[PDB]
Amino acid sequence: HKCDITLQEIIKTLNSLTEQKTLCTELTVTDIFAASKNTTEKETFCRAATVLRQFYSHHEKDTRCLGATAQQFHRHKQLIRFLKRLDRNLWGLAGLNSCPVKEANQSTLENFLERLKTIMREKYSKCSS
Repeated sequence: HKCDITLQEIIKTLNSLTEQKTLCTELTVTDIFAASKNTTEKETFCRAATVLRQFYSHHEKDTRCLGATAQQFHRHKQLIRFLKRLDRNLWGLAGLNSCPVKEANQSTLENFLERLKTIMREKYSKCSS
């Protein structure tokens, strides 16, 4: 289970996510990576999933994010769809919902997604030859 292709699903989705920016992607999320890091792999996944669920829940219909143009609206819908897809995969990996996140620091969603991508690529690297 630890080295399941779900890791590839998460990475591919993070790649799609980090290739769009926006007013939306500068809005913030609680920075689970600001911890001094006393945390199981499963607890990290639950944490990341929780904050991302907070984000897409809060901003799916946010007027700052919805967009004026057809293109901006499309990219918003794509962001929300990909955040849900990423979240679905993260919860599947976590096998958990009870993971309080206590961090004060907020980071932009963009910065949080890049950090998560780094962590996930490292996991992938640690799984393969």
